[PDB]
Amino acid sequence: TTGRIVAVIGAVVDVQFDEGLPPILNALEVQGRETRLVLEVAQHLGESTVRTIAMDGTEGLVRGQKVLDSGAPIRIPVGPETLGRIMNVIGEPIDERGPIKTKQFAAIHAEAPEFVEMSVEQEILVTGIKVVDLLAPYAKGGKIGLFGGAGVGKTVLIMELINNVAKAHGGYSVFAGVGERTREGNDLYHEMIESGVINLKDATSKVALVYGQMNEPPGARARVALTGLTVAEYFRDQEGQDVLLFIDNIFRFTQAGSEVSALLGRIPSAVGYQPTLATDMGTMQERITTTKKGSITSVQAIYVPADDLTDPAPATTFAHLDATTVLSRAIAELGIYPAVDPLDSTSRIMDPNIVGSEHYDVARGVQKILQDYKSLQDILSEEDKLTVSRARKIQRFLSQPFQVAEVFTGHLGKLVPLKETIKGFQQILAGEYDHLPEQAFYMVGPIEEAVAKADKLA
Amino acid sequence: TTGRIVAVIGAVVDVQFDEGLPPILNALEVQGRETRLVLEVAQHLGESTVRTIAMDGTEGLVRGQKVLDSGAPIRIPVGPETLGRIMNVIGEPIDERGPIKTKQFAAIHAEAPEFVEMSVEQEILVTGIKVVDLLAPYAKGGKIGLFGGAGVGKTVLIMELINNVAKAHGGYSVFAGVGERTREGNDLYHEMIESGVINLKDATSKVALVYGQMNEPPGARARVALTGLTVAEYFRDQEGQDVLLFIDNIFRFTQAGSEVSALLGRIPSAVGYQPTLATDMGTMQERITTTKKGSITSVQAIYVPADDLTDPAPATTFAHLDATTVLSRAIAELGIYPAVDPLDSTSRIMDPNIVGSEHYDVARGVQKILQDYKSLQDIIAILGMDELSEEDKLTVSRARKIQRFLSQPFQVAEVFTGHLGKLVPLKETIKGFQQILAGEYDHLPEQAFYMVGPIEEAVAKADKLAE
Amino acid sequence: SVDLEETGRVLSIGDGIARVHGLRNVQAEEMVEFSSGLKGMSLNLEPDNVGVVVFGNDKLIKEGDIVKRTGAIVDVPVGEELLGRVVDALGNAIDGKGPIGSKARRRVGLKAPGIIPRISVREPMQTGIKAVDSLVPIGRGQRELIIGDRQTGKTSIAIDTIINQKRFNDGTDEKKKLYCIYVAIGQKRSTVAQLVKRLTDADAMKYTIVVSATASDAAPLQYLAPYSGCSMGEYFRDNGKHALIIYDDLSKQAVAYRQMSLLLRRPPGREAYPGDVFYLHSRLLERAAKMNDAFGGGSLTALPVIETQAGDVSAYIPTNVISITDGQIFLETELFYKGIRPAINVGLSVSRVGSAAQTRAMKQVAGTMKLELAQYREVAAFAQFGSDLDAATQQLLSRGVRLTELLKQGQYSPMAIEEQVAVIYAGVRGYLDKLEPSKITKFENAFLSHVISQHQALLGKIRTDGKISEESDAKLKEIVTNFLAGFEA
Ligand SMILES: Nc1ncnc2c1ncn2[C@@H]1O[C@H](COP(=O)(O)OP(=O)(O)NP(=O)(O)O)[C@@H](O)[C@H]1O
Ligand SMILES: Nc1ncnc2c1ncn2[C@@H]1O[C@H](COP(=O)(O)OP(=O)(O)NP(=O)(O)O)[C@@H](O)[C@H]1O
Ligand SMILES: [Cl-]
Ligand SMILES: [Mg+2]
Ligand SMILES: [Mg+2]
Repeated sequence: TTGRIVAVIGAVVDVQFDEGLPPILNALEVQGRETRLVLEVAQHLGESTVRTIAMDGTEGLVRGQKVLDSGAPIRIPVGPETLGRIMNVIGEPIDERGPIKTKQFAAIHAEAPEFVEMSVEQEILVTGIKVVDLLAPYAKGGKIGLFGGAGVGKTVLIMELINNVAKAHGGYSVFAGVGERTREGNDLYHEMIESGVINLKDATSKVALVYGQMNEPPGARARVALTGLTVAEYFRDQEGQDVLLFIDNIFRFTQAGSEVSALLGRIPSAVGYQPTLATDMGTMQERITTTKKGSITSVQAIYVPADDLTDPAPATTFAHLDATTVLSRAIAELGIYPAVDPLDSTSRIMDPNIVGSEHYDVARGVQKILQDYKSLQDILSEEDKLTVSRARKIQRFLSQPFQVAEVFTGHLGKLVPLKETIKGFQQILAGEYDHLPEQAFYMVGPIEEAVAKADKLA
Repeated sequence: TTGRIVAVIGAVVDVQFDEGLPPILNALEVQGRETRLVLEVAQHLGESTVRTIAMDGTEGLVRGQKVLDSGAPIRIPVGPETLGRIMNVIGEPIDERGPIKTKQFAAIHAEAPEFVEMSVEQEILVTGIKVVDLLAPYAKGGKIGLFGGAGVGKTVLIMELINNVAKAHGGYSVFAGVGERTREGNDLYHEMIESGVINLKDATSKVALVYGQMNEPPGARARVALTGLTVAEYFRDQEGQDVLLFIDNIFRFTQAGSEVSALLGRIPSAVGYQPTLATDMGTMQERITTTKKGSITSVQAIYVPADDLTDPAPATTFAHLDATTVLSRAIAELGIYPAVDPLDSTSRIMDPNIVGSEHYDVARGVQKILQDYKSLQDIIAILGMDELSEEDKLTVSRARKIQRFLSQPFQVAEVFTGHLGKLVPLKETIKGFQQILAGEYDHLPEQAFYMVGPIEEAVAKADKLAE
Repeated sequence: SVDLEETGRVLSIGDGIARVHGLRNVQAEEMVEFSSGLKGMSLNLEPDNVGVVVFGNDKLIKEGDIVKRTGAIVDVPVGEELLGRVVDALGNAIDGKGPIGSKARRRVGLKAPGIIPRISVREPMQTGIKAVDSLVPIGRGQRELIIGDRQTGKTSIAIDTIINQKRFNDGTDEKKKLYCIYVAIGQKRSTVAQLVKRLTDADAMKYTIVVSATASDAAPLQYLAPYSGCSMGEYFRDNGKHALIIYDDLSKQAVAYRQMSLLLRRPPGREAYPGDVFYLHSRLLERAAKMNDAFGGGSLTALPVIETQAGDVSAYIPTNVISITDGQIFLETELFYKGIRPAINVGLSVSRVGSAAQTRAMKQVAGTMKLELAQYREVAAFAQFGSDLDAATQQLLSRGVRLTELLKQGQYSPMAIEEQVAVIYAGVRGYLDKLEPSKITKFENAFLSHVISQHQALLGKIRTDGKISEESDAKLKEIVTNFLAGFEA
């Protein structure tokens, strides 16, 4: 039934009802508005009144304006039609290509999978990339910390992970812009079009886009991660896929939560963060997990405030991360692509029990020899000079040309399967390609192309 | 109209009116008091009631006690008959020389000069203080701010400026003693009678004193700053004359606001201050200015709680100033008086188009050699002097001599130093730091530059230290 | 009778907050009118009253004063009539040069353009400062934060940027013309008087709109002043043209907005600011944008200012505006007094747009210079503490000190792109490697006057060809090496 607005303070609207009050987390539509204004319920204050957080600007609202209970949380379009489309936190299309014509409507507030549903199997999401799969592999239904700023192929790494996982595993992806810069929302959209991961003319789109832009209120940026998470929950639950969920930025999810908590009048915790910081994180992160149907793996952009790892935001987030992908400018300026720091990037599933025995020992040799090279850079014997030649070739062979960067660069993109990556670096450490030169390993797919490059240039 | 007191909690007093409710800023006169007790209306609470703050102590006040409304804000004496006399916040004599013999009064609250009234002249005002004139010189008709922590030489500096600038000055002056020491008011008052700046007999007095010291409650300290500048506002506009407006200490205006802010029913802002810090500072500081109609050269002492310049009070004050002299406890601790920070004090007029390139290039050369030395200090304390290059330990030796040549014995500070007071002209200041930069006194020892006036005294003192 | 729907009465007034009984039909953020003439924005709609922030001195508002609606649209005048006028927060003139002859008007509070109306930032926005245009390049549409402590040169960067636009606005090419808007929030009037005199002296005011909410003006006028000026810049953006806006500064705007939020009793968070302080600045800054051809092709470029405290860039309000903006120009106190002026930290300053907002002339020398400075900044910590150093590090240490001195620059003299690349090129190809490091700033100032005076045709080649060609390489090589031996003697 229709309830009345009894107070408006910034983006915090109080709504009175008569017959039946809506529960917490329900979406309320405001009547007599030109654009759609959703109010999410937060607190039952008492005396038939509820406190809500507005998902859009509250300018123009009068005391006594009609507010209609939808009878459920924020329900948003889910399906294959979401792929190649941009939607806001409340499900509306913001790419101006008409309504998103799906045959389901999923709620964004959904309980995490039960204990019985949990997959005890420690599986490995084969990304395709050599730097990742060898040294910092992505666990299925896990979370990965994507460190490093922009201008080091961050958006290019995202697009290739969408490209490669859609090919091999047959799993689509989702991008959740939690506090998206509207300029960079434009750039990511059109770069995905030009590469091929988005397709505007036919339905071969490999990503659903969900933007909660920075100029929107705290309510918007708080819940937009849950909206994109629900789009991924369709592909996992209903169609059994191993899904990707890109969240950018996870600190802005924490930040938006800290803003909402403040607006509602809750007393802050240490360092100004909301007292519900661990739960706000936990209720979101526990949905990103493996089930019997499939999985939702998630790459998450980590911003570390004040370069302090012990700050509440990073510390609470690292409880959920199964791995780290550290982008670097020092790696980029030496001509290596992707721009991943091999020693800094690590994984929990990097274990001889979890992944292969041959996987763990060969990758350990690369981690050893790269540090031995970094020791010798400060400065030799037969073993020292042999490692310097191999370690440089290991740094070259870690680089890879991407399918996303074909029109960007010119060179052809190559998806490298798992065991090709194991065998390739193993033969370099064993010393089978000590005869061949160094430049063959620069920008290649598997090690067969490096030998083919050596056979052609001879 | 008549009202009645309904609450008294410290300096904050609530008053209820049956019929005529008085507006904000109006002075209310409390009846049944031996001495005069003003209450300025700060807020309107509702239910025919207003919240006020007391200009004197509230002890003795009873609920239901009668209060009359003046129908105007606090109106004080203005005109040349104020000269030589000591006023308080509400415009009464505290010097015991009869009433202030004038028939014209001005309200302490008033709108600040408009944008069209602003001037853009900024010629140098040479103090005779080496560090100030060299690195961050003051301008005539310009706003000057003396920052510093507790006990680093803000008052000793402001009195020396009165000694050097105010005595050799044709126009009038105003010293606003806001929330500092009654002892220092006594010291100044009788020192100016000695020098003939105040004259008890004839009407030739240049300075008009206004005092609301730390013995007074917050209402006095929150408004006596305004009282003092309203005297200077008359000498600006109506006369048309160069006024010197000394204030000591203008932090106390903002501090007095923070003392009552809790009792006015306000949520506190960062570091315990009132939310209305910058807006309350703004409507006060914007009045302290030079306009088309008259020139004010305003020197303001600014206290810095816990020696933290990031504190909301001093942090907000910076933007209101054309020249800033920041003092440090770290520098005073080493005996370097005046303890000015050469890598923190600044001015608008420090430009090669205003003070000439020869001045400018020496001032930056002094800041560079000091700034380069500041980074080294911490490195060469551990790793030792002998690891430095010969170019570096040249710049270390020169920096340490330059630090000492920035020090100066004031006349007002003769009782602390034990050295005779010295005034250094701008020409000999620039030449002094020019020669030390070039290396013309590398042969001379370190301590000869410490606590001397011109560069010549260093050469003479260097020969004295031989035996 | 009493109309409690369209009018009301004041219950309490104090600290620029008026609680108003009645006013049932008022909207959120709606401007109402008090009995004494003063206006007021309805920020808190509560059940029993309206919390109205007062626009001016609140001695004129009393208890039982009639607050009235007037259906007042909150807007400011916009057009070309504001160009060269100093106005207040609501677009009223404060320069005393009559009224504004404005025709169109625009609401102060409007949403930014979404994803679709924009295009990537391609057009460069030239500041004239070498360290900015080369290493921290800004583009039309971009939002570049100027940040640093008090007295670090924050405004100076904005002023030279405005002064740099005279050559484009005097030229015939309408595409390069950039109109300017300076917004002063919380400053004193004599500072703004000096600032308009500075711009008039450089003949900059004929294309510059100055919006000024000073310290004596009430908090709501400081709160609105950036938004008012933003609407002025949007008209140029929408109607084909390009615009530049300076918010000086958002720190002082946040304090004004905090005052209102604390006295309206909204919950105080970190540093006593409200939960919507990020929502505040992100709303403002997002309205700066690079439009595509369909909606116009125009642009609005934001240069916000943020005063840090003791270099704490992690403070709440600096943390907000850093993350919102496309890039940052970090100014530091230690660099300023070291001789680095403008005192821009190269290592920490960043432009996320980058090369896309540069010409090929600048793009050639900038990438090479950026790399060599990175090689220096690692090695520079043991520059003095070395002596017995190998030739590899001695090359980086020598070259790096030379290049740092070329980043130094005078105030009020913004340079053309062809003049900058010539100076950087001398450093990159290493003609100044044996020159004494202390005499580079003086060397450059005379060298710049010489190449402008005599070799005016040479600067024409670099601007026409879009690079330093082999002909210019050899021609410039002769001019440096002869001037170098003559100057150092
Ligand atoms: N120029 C100077 N020469 C010699 N001694 C000085 C000088 N300046 C300050 N001192 C010494 O330090 C004391 C403090 O100076 P004063 O000017 O009272 O500091 P202040 O900053 O005004 N303190 P406060 O107002 O309490 O915050 C003086 O009384 C002297 O003993
Ligand atoms: N490139 C430069 N070369 C020489 N002097 C400069 C330069 N840039 C700034 N200055 C000087 O440095 C001082 C401070 O510059 P300003 O632009 O006022 O910085 P600011 O941080 O905006 N000041 P404030 O707003 O008071 O904190 C002025 O006196 C300028 O003349
Ligand atoms: Cl000079
Ligand atoms: Mg003192
Ligand atoms: Mg400034």
